Amino acid sequence: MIVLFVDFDYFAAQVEEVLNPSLKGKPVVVCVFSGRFEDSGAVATANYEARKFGVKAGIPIVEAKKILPNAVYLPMRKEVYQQVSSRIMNLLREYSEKIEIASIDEAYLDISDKVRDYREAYNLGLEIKNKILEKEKITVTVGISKNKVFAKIAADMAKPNGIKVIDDEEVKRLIRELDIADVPGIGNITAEKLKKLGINKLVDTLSIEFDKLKGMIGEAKAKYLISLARDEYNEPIRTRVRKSIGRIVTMKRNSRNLEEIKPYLFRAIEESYYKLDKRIPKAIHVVAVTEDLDIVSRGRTFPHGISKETAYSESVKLLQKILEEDERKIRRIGVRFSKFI
DNA sequence: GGGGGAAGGACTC
DNA sequence: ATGAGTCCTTCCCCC
Ligand SMILES: [Ca+2]
Ligand SMILES: [Ca+2]
Ligand SMILES: [Ca+2]
Repeated sequence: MIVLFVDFDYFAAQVEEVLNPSLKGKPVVVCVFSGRFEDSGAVATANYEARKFGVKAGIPIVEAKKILPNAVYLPMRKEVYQQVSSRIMNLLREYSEKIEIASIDEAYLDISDKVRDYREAYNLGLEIKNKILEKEKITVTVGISKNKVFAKIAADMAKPNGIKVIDDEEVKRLIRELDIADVPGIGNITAEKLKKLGINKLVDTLSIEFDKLKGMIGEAKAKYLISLARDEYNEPIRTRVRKSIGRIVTMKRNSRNLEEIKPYLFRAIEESYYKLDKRIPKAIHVVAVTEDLDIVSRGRTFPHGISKETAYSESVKLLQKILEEDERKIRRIGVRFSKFI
């Protein structure tokens, strides 16, 4: 198999640049403002000028401003980047019927039956980068390898504006050399557990009693890493269909008071149903982030689809149930809908 | 034993 | 210390 993975460069910001070029070159920080106070919230994404100084996704906005007090700070415009994303995704479909849209800015393209070798693949990557640049003026990174995972690690290596190919021989190099912490799906919690077993590379998983491995990280993750390590990893490109839709907001102040949470919960439903857009959910979860940033939830599945009104009532029962079964305060409250008709 | 729903976890963009 | 969405584990009823 030959897989060509596409990953739009610092997407949200790059899109902000494209609508407003005068931003080119200046550090740009796109933010999600929470409402609690002046500048409360987090960084969603920053361009590379911004990134160069430690301003990256996930940190408080207030932090970023100490580091970069004269960078351009913009609020997230999800709906905009999404529309832009769609047109690009449409471009990529010109190059393969086998295409997995993994997220708003990630696509795996199975180009096995479209190129005869990697030389031809790299060329197609060049040709794709151009198509997008021509049509939308959005640069991207192309990663090419034998399975999805390495295709992405390729891109992780070549970004931004890059194109890299990890051949069958580099794969084995990486299976021995690459820090296992840089393996897609390995976060700190797991990375630690791995270090804790001496496991610092992919190869190491082949010389450790499976159960010792299973024991720590669990079956799926153990199998996943081992299969990667044995060069036997195959997950195929699949058209992806959303499995859930939801919305969680932050309350202006923390509470356990049912009627104070009520309105935040209701706006969340209103938005969720807007986004459902003619998809009929059978299941609903109310989801609260506790005052100490813990995440609690209560759900319910019906035998039938859920109307906005049933969503309203049931969500109160579910929020109520959350309250009944935890004595902590709520900080964010939201809802999530799944099991579509 | 293990299928299958609920709730928590961990990860990623 | 945002917001969104996914897959997996653990506990449990049940067959
Ligand atoms: Ca990415
Ligand atoms: Ca990206
Ligand atoms: Ca990692």
